[PDB]
Amino acid sequence: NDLCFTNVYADSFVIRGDEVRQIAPGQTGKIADYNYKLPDDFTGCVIA
Amino acid sequence: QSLEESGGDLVKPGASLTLTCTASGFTFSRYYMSWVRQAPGKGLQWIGCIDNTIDTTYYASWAKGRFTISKTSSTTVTLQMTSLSAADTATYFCARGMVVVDLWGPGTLVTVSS
Amino acid sequence: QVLTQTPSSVSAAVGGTVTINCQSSQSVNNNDLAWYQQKPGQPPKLLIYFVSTLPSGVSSRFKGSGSGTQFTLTISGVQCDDAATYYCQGGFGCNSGDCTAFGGGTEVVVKR
Amino acid sequence: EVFNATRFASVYAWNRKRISNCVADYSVLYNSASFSTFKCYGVSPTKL
Amino acid sequence: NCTFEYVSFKNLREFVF
Amino acid sequence: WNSNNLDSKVGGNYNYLYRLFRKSNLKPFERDISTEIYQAGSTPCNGVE
Repeated sequence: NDLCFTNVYADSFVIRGDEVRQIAPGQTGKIADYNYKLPDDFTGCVIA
Repeated sequence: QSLEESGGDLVKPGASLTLTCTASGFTFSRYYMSWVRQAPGKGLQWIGCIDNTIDTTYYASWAKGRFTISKTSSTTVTLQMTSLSAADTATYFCARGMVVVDLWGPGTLVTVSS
Repeated sequence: QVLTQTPSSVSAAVGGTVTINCQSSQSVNNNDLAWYQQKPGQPPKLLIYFVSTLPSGVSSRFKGSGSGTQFTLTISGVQCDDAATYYCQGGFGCNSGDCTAFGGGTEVVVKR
Repeated sequence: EVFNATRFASVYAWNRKRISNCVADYSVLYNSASFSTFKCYGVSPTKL
Repeated sequence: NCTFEYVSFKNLREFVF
Repeated sequence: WNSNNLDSKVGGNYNYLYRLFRKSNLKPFERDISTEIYQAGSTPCNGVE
């Protein structure tokens, strides 16, 4: 609540329960390598 | 002047493993070092390297974030691995130098199987 | 960043001169090419570094030529003990095309 | 006093004595032929 | 273990520490 | 600039040297080539070693 940013990007999708761990930055797997990949320097929050 | 590796064993895929090469007769604070792998039926490829000032940044592009190199003390450098796969089976040699190398250790193979 | 070892396989005789070509996709950093002979089951030993400079304690038979993008190794002769794969270790201006790279193998067989 | 000890301990059971609140003269000890080995690391003999 | 050592109502003994 | 390609050599490049011990400091732009043996402590070494 104390930070200012130029822009914010929100991405929405549907995955099953055990694939949520792949949404952390730098993670691997079928979802992380073929569907949605995040930078190791990701700055944000992952909500599910 | 010799180097010796340790930590090669059978480990299931997806589990972390620790490797270590130790320097005998000299300290890993003057001589450059590198970490390399050679598959039994494939060419040789390098992963990481760090010596003197912080030099860990230089990593292989394919290695990505699952590869890290750090020297626990002056004479021993440890290698940490994550997300093991069947394509990661190779022989691990502790190289001595970035672009030019003098002598390496015998090499400890790290096979991955379930 | 990947260096091509053309030809991949080289055959030569004991008294026959040996040549090999290692091409780099990008220009190397200030002549940082190296060459190592990898005997089976053992890590490679240095034979030639910085294209042509000879290390101390090696035989006077390996001479290197070329600079920039194209380089080559020339060996005057073989004593039947140089049957090993050669890797041209290509140093790069780092943070461009990885930080350094290794090429493919080039083993030399001797027909007897 | 440490050098004048009649008996010295073994290397595995090495003795240790803390020394403080005293004025130490090292130049006399350093310039002695009775000492076969005298090597200083991280400090100069003249600056001792 | 000891690290340091030292060996050295008509009366009022004032002190500061 | 980096000059690895020529100056450095395997087994020890001992061509260039430096003065590990000097009796005093250095005046700027002064070149010393005396290379004379230096004694420390009680300076008793009037000979070679």
